[PDB]
Parts: sequence; C-alpha cells; structure tokens
Amino acid sequence: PISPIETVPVKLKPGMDGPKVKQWPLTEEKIKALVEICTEMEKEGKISKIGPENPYNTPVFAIKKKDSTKWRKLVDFRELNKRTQDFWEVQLGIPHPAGLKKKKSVTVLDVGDAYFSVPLDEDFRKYTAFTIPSINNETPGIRYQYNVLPQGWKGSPAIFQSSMTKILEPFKKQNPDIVIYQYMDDLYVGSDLEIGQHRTKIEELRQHLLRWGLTTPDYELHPDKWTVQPIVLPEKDSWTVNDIQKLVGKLNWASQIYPGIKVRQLSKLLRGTKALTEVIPLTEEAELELAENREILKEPVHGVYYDPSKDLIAEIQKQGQGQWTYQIYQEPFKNLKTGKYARMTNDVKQLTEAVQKITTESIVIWGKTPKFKLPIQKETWETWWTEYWQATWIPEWEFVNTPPLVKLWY
Amino acid sequence: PISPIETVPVKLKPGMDGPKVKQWPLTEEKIKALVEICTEMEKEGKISKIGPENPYSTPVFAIKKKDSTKWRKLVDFRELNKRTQDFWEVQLGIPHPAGLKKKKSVTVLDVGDAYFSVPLDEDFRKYTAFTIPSINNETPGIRYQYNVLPQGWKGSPAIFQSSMTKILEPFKKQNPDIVIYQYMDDLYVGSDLEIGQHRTKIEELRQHLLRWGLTTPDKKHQKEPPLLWMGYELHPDKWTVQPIVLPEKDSWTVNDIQKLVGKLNWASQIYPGIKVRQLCKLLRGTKALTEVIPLTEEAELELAENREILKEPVHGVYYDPSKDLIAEIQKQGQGQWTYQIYQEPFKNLKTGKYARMRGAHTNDVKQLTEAVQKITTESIVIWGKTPKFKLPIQKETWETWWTEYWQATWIPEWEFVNTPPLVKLWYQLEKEPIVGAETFYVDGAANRETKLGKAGYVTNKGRQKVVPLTNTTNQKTQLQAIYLALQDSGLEVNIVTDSQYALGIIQAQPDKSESELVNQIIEQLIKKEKVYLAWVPAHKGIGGNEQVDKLVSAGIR
Ligand SMILES: Cc1ccnc(SC(F)(F)c2nc3ccccc3o2)n1
Ligand SMILES: [Ca+2]
Repeated sequence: PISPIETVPVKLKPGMDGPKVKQWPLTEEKIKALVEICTEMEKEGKISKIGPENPYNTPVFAIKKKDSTKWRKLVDFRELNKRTQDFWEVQLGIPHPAGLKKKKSVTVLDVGDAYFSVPLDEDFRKYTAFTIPSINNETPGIRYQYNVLPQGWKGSPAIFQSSMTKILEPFKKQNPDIVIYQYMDDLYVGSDLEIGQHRTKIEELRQHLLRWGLTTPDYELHPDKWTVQPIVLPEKDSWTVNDIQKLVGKLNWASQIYPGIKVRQLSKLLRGTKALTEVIPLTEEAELELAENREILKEPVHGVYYDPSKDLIAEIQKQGQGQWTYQIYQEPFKNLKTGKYARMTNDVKQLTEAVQKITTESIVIWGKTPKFKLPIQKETWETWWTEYWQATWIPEWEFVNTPPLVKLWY
Repeated sequence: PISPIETVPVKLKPGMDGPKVKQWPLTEEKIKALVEICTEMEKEGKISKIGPENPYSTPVFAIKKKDSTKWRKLVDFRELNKRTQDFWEVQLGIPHPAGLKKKKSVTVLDVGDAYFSVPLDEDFRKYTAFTIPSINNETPGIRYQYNVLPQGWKGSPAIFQSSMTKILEPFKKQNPDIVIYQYMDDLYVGSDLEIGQHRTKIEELRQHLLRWGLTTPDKKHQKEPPLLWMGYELHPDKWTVQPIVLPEKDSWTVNDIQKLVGKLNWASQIYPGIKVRQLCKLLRGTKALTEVIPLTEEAELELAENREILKEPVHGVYYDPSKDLIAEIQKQGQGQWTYQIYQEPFKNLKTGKYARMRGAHTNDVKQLTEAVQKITTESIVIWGKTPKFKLPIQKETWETWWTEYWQATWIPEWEFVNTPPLVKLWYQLEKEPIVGAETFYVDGAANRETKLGKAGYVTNKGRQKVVPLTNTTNQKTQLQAIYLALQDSGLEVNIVTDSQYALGIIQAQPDKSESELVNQIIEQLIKKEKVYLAWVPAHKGIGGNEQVDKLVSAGIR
C-alpha cells in the first residue's frame, strides 16, 4: 500500500489545442516563493521538469494564504478550463443545489490538497505546462507540467468526484439536512444549525476529510440574509426642480427593469422651464406615485429569471468613500442580484475584495462565476490584483472605461 | 564535435507523415559543391548516407552566401517545418542592460557550429532525408539524413537553447557567483573576479563546454572590451546605445524622417529629454516614401534640441539591488512625457518618454497616472520591483481627482517634486445647482438623411435661441448646444442636457480632445467661475427640455 491509483482518460475539446498563454512578469519575491514551492512539489512527485517539445503554457502567480502567513502558488487555468469545458461540465458536471443559498450559515472549506493524491492521465499532462519566469529575461524560465490533478483546473473536481462522494457519504447519512456543494477546490457547507453547533459540525466534517489527505481544511456566509432592496428614492426628494429632475432620471432608468414604475405625475410639476434651485407648488398625485414606485423597488424584479445555459455578468461601480455597488445579470439590465460592498484604504484592494465577495455569492446562488466588467485600467488591474487576491479561483474579466450615470442610479 | 547530451524527442503533427518533395536538377557546379560539403559533414558524423528505402526527401541546394566563394549548403525545410510539432517559446524577451549589476569583467564566447554540435532525436532523423541529384537527375542521387540539428529546421532554435541550459547548469552550480547569459550562439560571462582569476574561470568554462562537445574556437576567450549587442554597447560598469549619426541634409525624404525618428526613439532610453512629436507630425498621411517633406519650424526646433542632447556621449549605470529605484517624470510638451530612473541622484540607469493616446478626450492627471503605470510594469520586468516615484503633481490635486473620479486606481509610493509645468485641473464642475445662475435647457437634433441640424436653448429667464447647423449629427448637435449655452451665459451657469454622451465627456474634466468642438467647450469651461451640468431623459415632457426639444426639432427631424 504505497504506489499509484488508476487514471481517468481526459480529452481536450474536439479540434482544440492546449493553451499557450504568456507568463506575466513577476516581482522578485514572488519568483523566489514559486521556485521554493516548485522545488518542494517536484521533490514530492506532483510536477516534473519538461523540455522544449512541450509548447503549452498557463500563467502562474504567487499569493498569500492570509496576511503575510505563507505563500501559495496560483495557476491561472482559465484558458485550459475553457478548452476542457465545452465538453466537461457535461461529461462530468457536478449539479448545483438550490437549497444552499437558503441556509443560515455556509462555510467554505478548501479541499484542493486532496487532488494531489490522484495521478493525472499521462497524455493530458503536457497541457498543464507552466513557467516560472526570470527577472529581466536573464535566464530562459523554469518549466514544469503536472503529474497529479492540479488545483485550479475544472477537471480536478470532476475527476475526484467519485472519491469525494465516498468520503462524504457517512457524514451526509449522519446529517441528512446539511447541504454540501463542491466548486473547484472548495466545499461549501450549509446548515440551519445555531452558529456554535454549525462550527462543531464543520470540525466533524474536517475529521472525515483528514483521513483522506486533507490537513485541517478551510469562514462563514449567511446567505439567507442576502438582500434585495437596492434602488433607493430620497425622502427630501420632492423639494427642488433639480431634485425632482434627478428623481425622474432614477425612475426612468428603473422602469427599464421593473414593470409598473410611473413618473407621469412627477413630470407635471416640472411643468414650465424653471430655475434648477426652485422649490415646488405641487406634491399630491405625485406623492402617491412616488410611494407606489417605492413599494415596487422593494420587491424582486417580476419577469427576470436565471438561464443556466447563459453566462453571468457582473458590473461594479465605484461610489466613493470606500463604497462599491454591483449588479449581476445575463442580459443587460435584467438584474438577477444587486448589492453593495463597503469598507469604511486603496481602490484596487477594495475592488479585488468586491470581486471575490461577488464571485463567492455567485457560486453559492448559481454554481457559476460571473464575467466582470471592471472599472479600472487593464494594466493597473494586471499589476496589482495578486497583491490582494486570496481565492483559489479566478473569474473572467474585462475592463470598462465608460460609466454612464449608472453610478448615480445605484 | 557532437554533444553527448540526451536528445529531445520530437514528433510530426497529428495525422501528418513526413515530407516527400522531389529534388530539382541543379547545375554541375552546385552538385560538385554539395558533394564536397556533404563528404566533410559525413566524416564529422553530422550526416549519414541512407538507402532509397527511406521515402521522404526535402530539396537541397548550394550558393555563395555571406560572399561564400567556398560555397554553402542550403536546405529548404519549408515542408518538414509545416509538418513538425510546435516547440516551447522560441524566445520571447531580451534583458535590458539597465537591469544588470556592475561586474569587473565580462567576456563573450561564440560557440562554433552551434546547431551541428547538438544531436537530433533519431526516431526523427529519417524525416530530414535529402538528395544530391545526379547530373540531369539521370541517375539515382546520393542520399543522406541529419544526425544533428539542421540549419533551417523549426526545432533547432529551442532544442539548441534547451541543450545549452542543461549543459550550463552543472557549471553554474559549482560557480554560483558567475553570471551567464545565452543569446543564440553566444555566451556572455560576467564575474567580480580579478583579471587573472576571471581568465582562469573562463578557461574552466571553455573546458567544461568542451566536455559537452561545444567548442569556442575563439581561443584565449576572444571578443574585444566594448561588446555590441542588440543595438547596445556594453562595458562591465556602464552601457549605452551604439551610435546615432543624425544626417546633415537640406532635403529629408519620408524614408529619412522614419529612420531618424526610429534612431531618436532608440536613443531616448538613455538620452533624457529626446523629442519626436514634431518630426512625427511631418509623417501625417504618408506622401509615398521618396517624397521630400520640408521641415516645419516646430520640426526644426525639435531636431536642433535633439542634436544638442546627442552632443556628448551619455552612459547608463547598472543596478544595485541594495538600493531603491527612483523614477521621476516631467511633462515635456503637449501629448508628451519624459522620465528618468536612477538610484543615486542623477546617475540614470535609464530614461524614456511616454506620449499617451488613451481616448479621444483626456486630462493631464489621467495621462500622468498612465505614464506611472507604464513605468511600474517596466520596472517589474527589468528589476523585479517597483520604484518610488517623484511626480510634478501636488498630493492634493491627485487625491481630489482620484477620490472623485469613477475609475479605480493605485500607484506605488510617490512624492511631489516642483519641476514645472505642474499637472493641475484647469476647471471643476459644481456639485450642486448654482443659486442665482441662469439655467439653460439645451438640446440638439439632426435629421440623419440631410445631416441638417439645429442647436439651441431656452432659459428660466425666457431667453431663447436656435442656430441652424449643416453637415452634423445628433452627437455633434448636443455638443454645439452646450457650447452655445456657454458662449451666451455669464460667469455662473446651470446647463440641463439630455445627452449622456456630452455629460459623459464633460464630467471627466478633459483638458484636451481630438474633437475641436470639445476643445472649444473646454476653453469656455476654463473662463467660467462656476458651471453645474445636469442630465434629464429625452421626451419625458420635462419642463424646459420639453420646450427646447420642440424648437430644435421643428426644423431638424
Ligand atoms: C555586460 C554586463 C554588465 C554587467 N553584468 C553583466 S552579466 C553578463 F555578462 F552575463 C551579461 N552579458 C549580457 C549581455 C546581454 C544581456 C545580458 C547580459 O548579461 N554583463
Ligand atoms: Ca438632445
């Protein structure tokens, strides 16, 4: 009992070839951390040095497990994921449970270390190639490929899925109401227990995993507390021509989304051609309108539903003062979820936190990460994002430079 | 020799067999040169005779190349190359000299017959078969295949580099203090050893490379003191760019100006303050290539100031990892920025310039932040860390813009430095509507069939005006309508538009635009004491906007 288990055949999508994505330059301390991490993995058999007959490449990054704790390597398998995942998620998809988001508490537990127990199919291995670069291009670049299931690859939980099922079975039998969802390198574990017993149950579940190659794994989300009630109408709203004019812009925007928003009675009142600072000689059939609009903005959006065949997209706006707003939709402005992220410094740091929080919510709710429209220059995002990133996944993103007064409506 | 190094396994692409391209008949002179070349190669083991069984052939020929009146063998590997797998990389980045650290001595060793010194896979050798044809192809040819990397084959560059890396590793492990840089055929070797102990270490490196089948037929460690590489001159203690005679001509063709600008752009990585915008203006709208373009006056100023900078030689220093990098940036014209990087004041490791392009409308605070990002990425690549910046912008200017602006940013540590001109914001929009200022409800419409337009306003004071407009568009009429309001208003004004586009443009506080209408607008905003701009949706029957919509559209559409 000290030799290999058996390999699952892995095919790349039909007619596609492996990824060949440029390694980004890294800082000296990040390079040194990766060379030390990779010397250890190579000593343990996880990865092997490769020669020039492998032309594939996936980027790698160093991040922190916490705050200056230890370093962790993060492989950006976004391209290999796409090239394996028009055809995976279908051959070996993990279904997502709708009761997860209804739990009082959900803990996220990292189980990625378990994947390194399982051999990767010899013929797929070349596609996992990556490079530790040198500073100033002084030295070619250290090259390796994986021998075991790698952590950021969507094929790893797909393949480990039969082992995970066996591992989890006695615990799920003993606790039939606990919802457990696996996405990438993490488990999401939800229950309605009070917070101390929730934690005692997570400790128990950690013991299970420990027997199978995990070392004391791991939080706490409270998704039954996740809110709608975004778009807000002021209370000193009906006083100036300007206030009423801003008001009507926010309502016009909102009537694109929500059936039943009005504003007719508000526009009357603006009747003439007035100084922006003038106070107003109505508010009556207008007060009633304003109240009904406020009632509909409390409730979910009547005709918009998730379509599992479509991408989620997330937009985020910088509100100032460490506040950020966001919306998630599949078709522009049919919002499935809106929210806020706030500290009370940086900007790039708050932004990478917002992104990670929105992605985590999205995994809980739909089993999918969103593609982000990020309000930032690309180069600036590319330089700085790993300084603050702590998650094991990386969503798709795009960079967005325009911002209509969408900021104001939210 | 042929290295004892292990071979790299190579394959053809999926579902492809090797090449079978027919040898063309060659002149008798070329046959005879090829017979002699291949005899010598075969004796060295470079190549082996093979049977007519091996199918596969790739054409060969010979010529006089790099004046080769001895004669040179060429193989046309186009077909095999199409059929061979892709390999790593190839080479995708060179160092910048400003990233190197100072050395006492450096030497270059050129590896003789580099590719022919490395064994080829062997399961793959059959696919490199070629034929020296008979006179008139009348009788069977003399057939060979390669045992070593061939000169024009797709895999030779990366297999060679991989082999060199493996061969150097045990030498570098025993000599952790020597720096080696591999560039094609060459090896650059730097140390902090005394001239005699360095010379011994080189002889050691040459005997180690000899053990692995690589000769450095450059006896006693060849090439002379200032090394030429990739357009630089390298010394062990400083570096520069290599030449730059700017011609002395009355007539400059487009070809000469393109060339001049390339040389100036190249010198600008060490000669501070180089400028090419005005020379660049001369290249507007390619007037051919042999056409003379008279130098404008701003172009003539520019070339004069450049020659002056190129006056005496300037060298960069090398990098000391114990010290911070300091980057300084100066505003140096209109689109134009210039920077210098140093660790001890004034001794630049390198210089550069940045002439931003990011949108049709921008401002100096945005552009400076962009220069800073470009410099940041550069430093990470070159030195593996970020520099501390010195910027010509007050801390309060920068933080007011970035805290109010809708995009995220962040930059390394930085300080203000007073090197005029300073970056500032040339006007600021009010946050709240202005008590006692006239309110202008502006609106524009164009037809789209006729391109006939109108732009005007109605005010809370009953003032009103429309002006006809001609080869315009919806977006232009909104802009002209705002400009008209600014022209006709006093020093304080509230403007109510229904154009997101215009508002979007003006809210970002541009100081510069590629639209002339927009630069006109900016001049006006600068003269104003206060402007509040507000937006309302079209055709909602909102008072004021209602009325202007009705008179700008009775004509328009
Ligand atoms: C010329 C110089 C100055 C300071 N240190 C060095 S180290 C090196 F010689 F290996 C070396 N030679 C190179 C040639 C081009 C690029 C990098 C090099 O490194 N070299
Ligand atoms: Ca308009």
